[PDB]
Amino acid sequence: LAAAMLNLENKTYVIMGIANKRSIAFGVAKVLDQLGAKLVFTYRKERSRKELEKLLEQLNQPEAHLYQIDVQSDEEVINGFEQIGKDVGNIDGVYHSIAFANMEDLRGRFSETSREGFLLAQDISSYSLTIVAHEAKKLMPEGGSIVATTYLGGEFAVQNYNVMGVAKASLEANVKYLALDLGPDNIRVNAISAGPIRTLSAKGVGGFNTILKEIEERAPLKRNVDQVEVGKTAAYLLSDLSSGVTGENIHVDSGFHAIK
Amino acid sequence: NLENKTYVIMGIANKRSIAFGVAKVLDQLGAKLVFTYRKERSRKELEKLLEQLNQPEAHLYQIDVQSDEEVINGFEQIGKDVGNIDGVYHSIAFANMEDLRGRFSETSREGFLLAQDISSYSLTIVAHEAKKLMPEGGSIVATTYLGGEFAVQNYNVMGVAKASLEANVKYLALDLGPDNIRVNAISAGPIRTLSAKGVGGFNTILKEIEERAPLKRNVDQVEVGKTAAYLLSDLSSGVTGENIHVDSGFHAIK
Amino acid sequence: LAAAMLNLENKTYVIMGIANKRSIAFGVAKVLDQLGAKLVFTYRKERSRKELEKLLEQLNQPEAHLYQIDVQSDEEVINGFEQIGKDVGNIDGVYHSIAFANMEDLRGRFSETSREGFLLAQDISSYSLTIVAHEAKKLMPEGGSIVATTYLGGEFAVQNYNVMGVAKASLEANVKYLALDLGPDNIRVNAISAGPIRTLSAKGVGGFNTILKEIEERAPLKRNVDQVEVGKTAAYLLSDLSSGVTGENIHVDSGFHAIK
Amino acid sequence: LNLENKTYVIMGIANKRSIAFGVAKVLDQLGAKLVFTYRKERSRKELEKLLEQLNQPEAHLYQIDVQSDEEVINGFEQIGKDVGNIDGVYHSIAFANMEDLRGRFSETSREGFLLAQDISSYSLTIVAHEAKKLMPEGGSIVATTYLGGEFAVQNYNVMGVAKASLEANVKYLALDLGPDNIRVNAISAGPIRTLSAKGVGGFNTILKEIEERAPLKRNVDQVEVGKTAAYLLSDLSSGVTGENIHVDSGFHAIK
Ligand SMILES: NC(=O)c1ccc[n+]([C@@H]2O[C@H](COP(=O)([O-])OP(=O)(O)OC[C@H]3O[C@@H](n4cnc5c(N)ncnc54)[C@H](OP(=O)(O)O)[C@@H]3O)[C@@H](O)[C@H]2O)c1
Ligand SMILES: NC(=O)c1ccc[n+]([C@@H]2O[C@H](COP(=O)([O-])OP(=O)(O)OC[C@H]3O[C@@H](n4cnc5c(N)ncnc54)[C@H](OP(=O)(O)O)[C@@H]3O)[C@@H](O)[C@H]2O)c1
Ligand SMILES: NC(=O)c1ccc[n+]([C@@H]2O[C@H](COP(=O)([O-])OP(=O)(O)OC[C@H]3O[C@@H](n4cnc5c(N)ncnc54)[C@H](OP(=O)(O)O)[C@@H]3O)[C@@H](O)[C@H]2O)c1
Ligand SMILES: NC(=O)c1ccc[n+]([C@@H]2O[C@H](COP(=O)([O-])OP(=O)(O)OC[C@H]3O[C@@H](n4cnc5c(N)ncnc54)[C@H](OP(=O)(O)O)[C@@H]3O)[C@@H](O)[C@H]2O)c1
Ligand SMILES: Oc1cc(Cl)ccc1Oc1ccc(Cl)cc1Cl
Ligand SMILES: Oc1cc(Cl)ccc1Oc1ccc(Cl)cc1Cl
Ligand SMILES: Oc1cc(Cl)ccc1Oc1ccc(Cl)cc1Cl
Ligand SMILES: Oc1cc(Cl)ccc1Oc1ccc(Cl)cc1Cl
Repeated sequence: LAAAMLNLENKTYVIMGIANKRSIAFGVAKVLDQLGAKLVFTYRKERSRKELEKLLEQLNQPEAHLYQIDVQSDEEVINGFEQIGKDVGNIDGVYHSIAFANMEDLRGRFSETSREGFLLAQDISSYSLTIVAHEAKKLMPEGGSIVATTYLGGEFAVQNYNVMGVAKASLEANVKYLALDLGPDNIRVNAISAGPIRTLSAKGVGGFNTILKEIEERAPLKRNVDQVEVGKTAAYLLSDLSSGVTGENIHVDSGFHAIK
Repeated sequence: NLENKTYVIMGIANKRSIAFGVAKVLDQLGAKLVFTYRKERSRKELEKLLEQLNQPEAHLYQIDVQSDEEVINGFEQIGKDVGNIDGVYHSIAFANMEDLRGRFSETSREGFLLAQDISSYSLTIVAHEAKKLMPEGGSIVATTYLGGEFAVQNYNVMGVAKASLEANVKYLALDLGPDNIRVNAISAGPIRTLSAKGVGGFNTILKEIEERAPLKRNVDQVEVGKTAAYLLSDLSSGVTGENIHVDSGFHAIK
Repeated sequence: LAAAMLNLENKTYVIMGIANKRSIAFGVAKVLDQLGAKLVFTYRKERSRKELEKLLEQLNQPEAHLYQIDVQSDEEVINGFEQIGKDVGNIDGVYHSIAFANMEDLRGRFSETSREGFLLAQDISSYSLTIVAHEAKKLMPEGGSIVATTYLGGEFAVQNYNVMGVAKASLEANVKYLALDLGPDNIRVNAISAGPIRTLSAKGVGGFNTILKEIEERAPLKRNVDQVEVGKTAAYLLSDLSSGVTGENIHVDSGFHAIK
Repeated sequence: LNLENKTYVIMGIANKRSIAFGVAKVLDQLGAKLVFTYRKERSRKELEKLLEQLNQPEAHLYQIDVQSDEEVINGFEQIGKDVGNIDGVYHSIAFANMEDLRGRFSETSREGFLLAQDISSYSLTIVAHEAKKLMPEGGSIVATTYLGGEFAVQNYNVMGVAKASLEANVKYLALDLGPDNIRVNAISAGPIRTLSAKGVGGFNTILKEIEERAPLKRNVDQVEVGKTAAYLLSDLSSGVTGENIHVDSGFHAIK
């Protein structure tokens, strides 16, 4: 009004990991756009470029700056972020919403996990944050905010989660280490731990429907969450409201983290 | 982010009170505020301190959280005077000087229980009474410290009272989440306040944050009030039982 | 058969909180008794004095030394421990297995808890470690080890547990503060976080039967724990085998803590 | 109690001051038969001399580089064939490139990150798989971690992320393998002067901090870790699994 203490209006954020309209990264987009932020979107699959194009109705007026980045490729993220920088100039944060593991590994007994599948999960689900934070920083000379999305399975052993649990525990340590390293550069680093939400990747998690229902009967709030509730915490964490907050993990999960 | 909401802020002593940073932040965001204080002789710092933008009173009620009557009658009166409410900010704690000074194993039964009473149980009754004024739901926030999670040098009995308060929060959040009332804590980094004088070696704890916290700077009262505004508002829709550390990232290191 | 790594065998341990033979503290006594230790027992109630005398076979010779101590009274625990010292000389540790809350409270909606109810639970389940630790330390000139008994309800908001949940978060912080304080005195202080066991006190917990069957179905080891399992970890903590362990909380719970 | 008739595979001995050597000493004294594994020829030759000690052969020294599926599978089959089936594994293996640990976390190379995970974290997963084949009635697996897996500690970097991963590996393994009556647990050891420790920047300051700030006001040694390991490896820790015990003078529990 200005209740720009948010300060996020006419600042630019990069949102990585929109697949389709149920993507967590999409509820983030929706909430930042509404608050006046300029947005740059990166994707891996050509199908996700098409959904982005159709999705950007909504309020951003170019492009909304659609770049192709596979986090497995050092080259693609170095050169993707260099190009963002040349095309829109400097950046104020990044929302990271990228994970992957093989369906077979997740199914599927943990002690049987292959080396390639263990390491693939760490590659895409954890390390990607680290090169991404490194390349993005370059476009952030007076600081900024990076936010990654995690699951309670990085903190506790959860039934069908297997190798992804381990990849999230690793993501979560990566966040604190990036926070200590990038803090003197006025960069904040944080995670949202989201409750379960029906998305494209979610149907690769076994017993997914049973866990929805557990939150419903068991979480403090006796409901589950949606993408725009994550988006609203992303907005806090990306804004100046979270000024004093780094290395932290915010559960947007109806309070399930706090119970039994 | 907006006006139209009424929040009760408990625990302003003066201009450096954490609950004053909260006040300021909520006032700028357009909230109507209600203020509690402990003793009738300091009603007058307080009205004087409250310029600021609130237009009456701003609704000042005397509540010593040790009395069951005073919390009940107090909130009763608040609902009568201003109607019903959106949230509460809790920023009260106390322990005896001689307890915190003071080897922990030497603590007395009554000084132990006094810290528990004032720093912990008060969130319980206040949440019960405040709920009566929150028929669509709302948000309750309490202020805690790192010494509730970890044994910290001269914190002693308050350390145990804060871990009490932190478990207090989680349980209230379970009990009250069906009523649509969310309950969260903010673990604040060290801030120079009137009550800070009771914490031994305070210079050394601030210098430690500068040298060691990710941010390499101490936090302020308004920084707390900003995370409080997130917590109190709809911004934090799915969050309850949580403890947001507003402390330059110190909770996360070594 | 030296251990003698354990270093338990001609040593005196005060055991507080035996009601009958299914008391978690009785699991402790049978295990230290087996390991060669001298034992001192404290009771509150009369009913436990007759319970204790009969129960005290086993292979402990005198009384073995039974003191009435009600942890609500400063005098009882100062004089109690002062008597233990006159009668047996100095001591090597304390097993603390004492807690109480009004059943009306745990019943029970947490926000409705009375102030007397809440402070009662704190006094007995939490403050009691602090004077006991203080009074016993006067019999441990050379150092020593003190263990209290906790529950997952101290870390997570659990359905029928309420004010006791809050009293166990407090106890656990009490163990950490006492470790920091008493460490330079070479007194280690630690907690065991026990899973559910059918004891006389377990009556006070609504739906105990249900939290029994959940451990068995969900806990890594797919089974419940018994009192001698807690006992063995208590031997471990009381012994020199845990020589470098202080302020710690060990979960004897089949792995329940580590999941979901 | 606390005895013989048990057989433990101990992995990660380099020299007289390897943490796992402290574990070996403690177990050796408690009557166990010890099988040892090593990567470098250098370490085998340190093992042979260290074996004086009580163990009467070999003790059963096996070359196993946890980087090859093939060597951990073939090594454990051979351990099977040579000493029969087993009662537990003590795992003390970790690696990171020195450049990394120096060395600003945000600059970490992809390949340095995945190397830390491969050797420091995944190794427990396959070790557990192959070990389990020699433990038809159950047993106990212990891995060695460090507070830096829980908190961003100064020069620790890529190794802290690999221990965070390790620490989760233990919990998920515990859940998977607990029906099979196998317990899995970690010991979070305080800082101790070992071959690999001198790869950690400012170790010497991270030593003296424990002595001034830890409840106990001293650091620990390899044998204190071996006494906890002895607890975890034996039935004395019967109901305990997916747990992390800090043998660190209480450091984990303060400020
Ligand atoms: N939904 C839930 O309950 C659930 C529960 C808890 C925590 N989380 C966390 O939420 C985050 C986002 O997932 P979502 O549920 O919103 O699913 P989503 O719609 O399926 O999208 C996941 C995104 O990951 C991207 N991605 C995968 N590998 C990539 C690579 N190598 N390079 C670049 N992008 C890659 C995918 O890109 P392409 O489509 O272009 O391949 C996709 O856009 C995940 O990190 C998840 O781990 C979600
Ligand atoms: N300063 C910090 O470093 C610090 C940092 C970390 C987290 N925490 C937590 O933040 C909270 C607020 O403290 P502060 O530092 O902002 O100090 P503060 O300005 O001195 O405020 C403390 C408030 O507690 C009130 N209070 C004490 N006993 C009471 C009782 N029986 N009934 C009603 N009110 C009572 C005091 O009222 P009167 O003065 O009017 O009597 C005072 O207004 C406390 O909960 C504290 O434990 C504070
Ligand atoms: N049983 C379990 O499932 C269980 C499980 C997980 C964690 N925990 C924790 O385990 C601990 C041990 O209880 P338990 O289950 O073994 O039950 P128990 O056999 O009922 O023993 C409880 C002991 O508390 C004593 N006590 C209560 N108030 C006292 C006082 N004011 N002064 C002296 N002694 C007092 C009782 O003595 P009198 O009968 O003579 O009054 C009794 O000896 C409790 O602290 C509990 O909080 C318990
Ligand atoms: N010392 C400390 O204070 C420090 C303390 C905090 C926690 N921990 C944890 O302690 C554990 C044991 O280390 P330590 O300090 O005792 O070090 P150490 O004596 O240097 O032993 C490290 C061991 O790791 C083995 N290793 C490395 N890469 C391997 C590979 N690819 N395959 C098989 N073995 C491999 C080494 O074998 P080769 O020599 O044959 O190459 C060596 O025996 C580590 O996991 C560490 O992370 C130690
Ligand atoms: O589960 C996933 C699996 C993959 Cl391969 C990729 C993304 C995923 O996202 C999630 C979906 C549902 C829940 Cl409960 C947790 C997470 Cl991390
Ligand atoms: O310390 C206090 C002591 C009392 Cl008797 C009352 C309030 C207090 O408030 C604080 C001030 C500074 C820090 Cl570091 C932590 C806290 Cl809980
Ligand atoms: O629950 C209790 C309640 C009271 Cl009034 C006294 C002792 C208790 O002891 C217990 C018994 C069972 C479980 Cl599951 C947990 C605990 Cl702490
Ligand atoms: O530091 C290490 C570095 C490497 Cl590459 C391998 C093993 C190590 O072992 C340690 C030694 C000291 C401390 Cl404090 C922590 C750890 Cl994990």
